[PDB]
Amino acid sequence: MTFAHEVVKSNVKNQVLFNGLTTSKLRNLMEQVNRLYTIAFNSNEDQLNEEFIDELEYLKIKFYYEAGREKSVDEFLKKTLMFPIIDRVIKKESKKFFLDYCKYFEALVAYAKYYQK
Amino acid sequence: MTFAHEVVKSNVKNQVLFNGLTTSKLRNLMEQVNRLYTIAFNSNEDQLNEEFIDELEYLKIKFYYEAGREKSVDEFLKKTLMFPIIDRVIKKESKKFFLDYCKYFEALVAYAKYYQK
Amino acid sequence: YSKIKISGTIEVVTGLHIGGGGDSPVVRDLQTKLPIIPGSSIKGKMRNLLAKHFGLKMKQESHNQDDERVLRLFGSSEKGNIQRARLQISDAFFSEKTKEHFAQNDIAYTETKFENTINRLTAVANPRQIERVTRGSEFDFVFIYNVDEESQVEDDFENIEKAIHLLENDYLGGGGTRGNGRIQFKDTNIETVVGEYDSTNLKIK
Amino acid sequence: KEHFAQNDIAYTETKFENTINRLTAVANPRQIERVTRGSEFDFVFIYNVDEESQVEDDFENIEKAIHLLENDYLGGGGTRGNGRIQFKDTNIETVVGEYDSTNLKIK
Amino acid sequence: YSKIKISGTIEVVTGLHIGGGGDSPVVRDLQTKLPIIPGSSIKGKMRNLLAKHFGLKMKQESHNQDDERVLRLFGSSEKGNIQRARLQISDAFFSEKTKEHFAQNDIAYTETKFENTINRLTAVANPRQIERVTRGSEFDFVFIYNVDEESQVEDDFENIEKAIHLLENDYLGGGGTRGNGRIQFKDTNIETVVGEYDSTNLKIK
Amino acid sequence: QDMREKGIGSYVDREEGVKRLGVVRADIDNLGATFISGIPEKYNSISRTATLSRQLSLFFKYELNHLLENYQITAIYSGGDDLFLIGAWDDIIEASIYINDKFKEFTLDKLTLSAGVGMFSGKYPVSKMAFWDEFKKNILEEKLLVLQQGFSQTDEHGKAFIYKMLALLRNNEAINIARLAYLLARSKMNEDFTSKIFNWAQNDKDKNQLITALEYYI
RNA sequence: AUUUAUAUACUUCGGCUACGUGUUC
RNA sequence: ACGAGAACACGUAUGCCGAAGUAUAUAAAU
Ligand SMILES: Nc1ncnc2c1ncn2[C@@H]1O[C@H](COP(=O)(O)OP(=O)(O)OP(=O)(O)O)[C@@H](O)[C@H]1O
Repeated sequence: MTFAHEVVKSNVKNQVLFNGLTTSKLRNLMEQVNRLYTIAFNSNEDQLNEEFIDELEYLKIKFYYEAGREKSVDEFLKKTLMFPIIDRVIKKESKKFFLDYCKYFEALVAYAKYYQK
Repeated sequence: MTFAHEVVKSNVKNQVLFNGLTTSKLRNLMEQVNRLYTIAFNSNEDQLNEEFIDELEYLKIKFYYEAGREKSVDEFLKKTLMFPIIDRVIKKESKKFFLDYCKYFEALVAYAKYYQK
Repeated sequence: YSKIKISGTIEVVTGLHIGGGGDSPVVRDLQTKLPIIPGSSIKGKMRNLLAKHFGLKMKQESHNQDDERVLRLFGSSEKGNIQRARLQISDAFFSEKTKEHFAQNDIAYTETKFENTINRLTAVANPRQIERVTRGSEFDFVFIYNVDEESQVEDDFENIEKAIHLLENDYLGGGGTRGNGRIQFKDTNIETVVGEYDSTNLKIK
Repeated sequence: KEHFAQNDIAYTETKFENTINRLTAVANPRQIERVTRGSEFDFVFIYNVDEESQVEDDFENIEKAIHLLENDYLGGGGTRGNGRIQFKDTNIETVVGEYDSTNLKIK
Repeated sequence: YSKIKISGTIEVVTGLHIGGGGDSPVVRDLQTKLPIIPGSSIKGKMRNLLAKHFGLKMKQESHNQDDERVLRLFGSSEKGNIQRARLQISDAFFSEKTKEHFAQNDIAYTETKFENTINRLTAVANPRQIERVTRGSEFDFVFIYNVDEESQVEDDFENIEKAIHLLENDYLGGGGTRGNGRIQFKDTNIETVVGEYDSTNLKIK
Repeated sequence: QDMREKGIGSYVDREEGVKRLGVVRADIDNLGATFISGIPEKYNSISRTATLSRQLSLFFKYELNHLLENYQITAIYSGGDDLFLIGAWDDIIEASIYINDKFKEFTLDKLTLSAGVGMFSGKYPVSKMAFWDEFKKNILEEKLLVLQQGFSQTDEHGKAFIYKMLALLRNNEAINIARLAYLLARSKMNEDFTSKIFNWAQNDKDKNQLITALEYYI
């Protein structure tokens, strides 16, 4: 959807990335999404498991906590709108859309990785 | 179109290949294109599938990320202009032209393979 | 004069690789871009196994002559006492129900499992990738049997049952000794499509 | 022709085959050319009624012949799995004379 | 003529990484999406080990031609000779008891151990994610023994049981030198599936 | 080994190529003037016309017999201005070229030959069986020799590979050319052979010569 | 709590439609 | 009352045979 690419280009300010965000600040983040990526890729049906719903809730927990730690993490998590998309994934109970979100976050990660000091 | 052959000959500098590029640096690359090659060769109509559009987007993801990792990969991906041709393929939604791009990249791979230390 | 039709489905127990195109692709219908099981392959394996079951001698190895029953069922028309074939094998096509299943569950029609080669005294590896129809897929086949004579029918169907039973414990395609290409038969139907001969007493497992 | 041109399909396939030498088990290859599956051919039959009292029997016989042909093969290697055909879109039209050809059937 | 069925289960004692398809995943089916042991790997391991356990010359090492019993048991047929493999080694499938065990114990079907690359005198680390089949997994396997000559069944099964033993004391798969790939064989059953050969006095450990 | 005359199968049963037959017909194109016009205005005597006629007769009635001695071919109609030879496909072509050159020597490159050679299956009614420098230098000598050396040095490439070559070459489309580029990349010949073949295929005249030569190969 | 993110080698090698048979009574 | 009339380029046989997705480099420093 590459709107992530557009926002990342809009976030290279005069240089800094998201005003002090580094890819290693994202460690716990992509680790959680990849762990969920595995547990979901194992599943068969698109109808999500309900401990999987619990795991998505726990992921939102990690989001709110990372945002609490750092201001740059807060800015990143707010502008690029992780938060409504997680909410709608929780509301939808669809696996394929979960992987769509996964590729979304991975796109953010890769593009930022190439877009650095 | 063999302009790939011309650029590869222009890229044998005094010897090195693309200033430190090796065919095994291309592993993930040709693996992705071949995987897409299979999924597309299975299709019937030339009008591309839209998860196929998503897959092309994911391929562009792999492109920037590989470019981010290595400088030689960046030089290769920039000069030989993978990037506009992927953009126009995404814009065109045509299968036969997708296979045309596929044999393009395979031509690059083979010629480079014969064009080595 | 009558004809007996045999219908059924062939399920791939493991990866089947006919692959007559030679990378190393598989034969495909050019109307639907699908992998197929050519009938002549099935009939050749039935021939070979059934001949090996009965007498197969050195002098018999020489000429591709074989036991009178096998020749009778599959036809020779090569020297002297020629016998027109009584049994006609047809090709197998990738069925519609498996179309529906692989479409609904988004399952690829052909894996590309890589293999290697460790030669000795160098231990240097050499890679390759081959294509094989995915597990569990089914193909539909049809047989037609001619009755040029009345009394022999029971014996010919006994031999057919034996041939099928042997073939179920063997392989089609290639690399069979290496794991590929095991099948099993199921959902068989026997009906007299033309003529006036009953077939309610005839069974092939 | 229109369908295959639209879908970019070759008119004629080429299947590869072999044969196994007994006591030797070395395969010698084989190449055969085969008309693509699903093609349609156009056919015309002309029947000349010279005896009135025979047309029903003759058409019954020709239906039987079509029936057997549908359950058999044309061309070569029929026992090997090729040549099976099918008949569709058959009409019966009288074109010379005044014989009704609406009660005659061929399936 | 007859066929003999060798059936059993393989359990997995340490990690298993066949990785034929390759962060670097393992070979997995696409009908049900569980990992499998390709029969090609089984055959390669068995052939190489049983061949090396008897003689192996450098000229023997040259071009994959080995002593007469392996060339009989597994088949070569290139050196102007007639010989087909007398074992049909198939693929291995992650059995149903394992399905239910891990499903009702909520234990994953595969771990993911992380690796590192500590460079000498540089102490800079290079990460690595790798995936492996978990411990305690069990697969089911089948071997089919064709009986070509009556008088060599006993000796061939002695060689087969030696192969199984030596494999039990060796690894399977990839990276075996770093501690993943140990297997063990149990629950072997021998049955005659086609014919009139007796399978009573015959045992495999 | 048998002095008795044999049938048409004695030439059909050659295993060095397809079991077929070759036939050649030749007429002196510039013959009507030669007997009529002759040598103009100074040597159109009855004596010199007689000499010309007899020399042509001797060539078309003796030299052919000695020339044919190294070919699996049988002389049928010879004499006048008509030459009819029948035999193996390769031998017919080689003898046609060789006799063309020898005739160009005998007439000192003053008279030329018009000829046509076809291929037909064995025991076809011989009645209906019957009803230059570029071909030698470029096709038979250069491209044919290149292809023969390449196919002899690299194995596994039989009529199937050459027939795929033919399918790509006969249908003159750029897609076939790219496919042929990939096919030559996959082929296991010396890179010189592959480069020369591809560049021949890229020229219309050179692609036609190449297809002719490789068709001759089979 | 702070940097990597799979890395270089090999991406199918060997060995290339035979017989009844063409035509007439 | 057409150099016409009868007449299945047809019958037997496969893509097989052998090959392990391998072989190296500790999730570390303050
Ligand atoms: N040795 C010879 N001496 C005298 N006359 C000859 C001789 N050989 C052939 N001729 C005559 O020369 C004539 C050539 O006419 P013909 O139509 O056969 O060939 P042509 O006119 O050269 O044909 P084209 O020009 O199409 O090649 C013949 O009528 C023939 O009688």
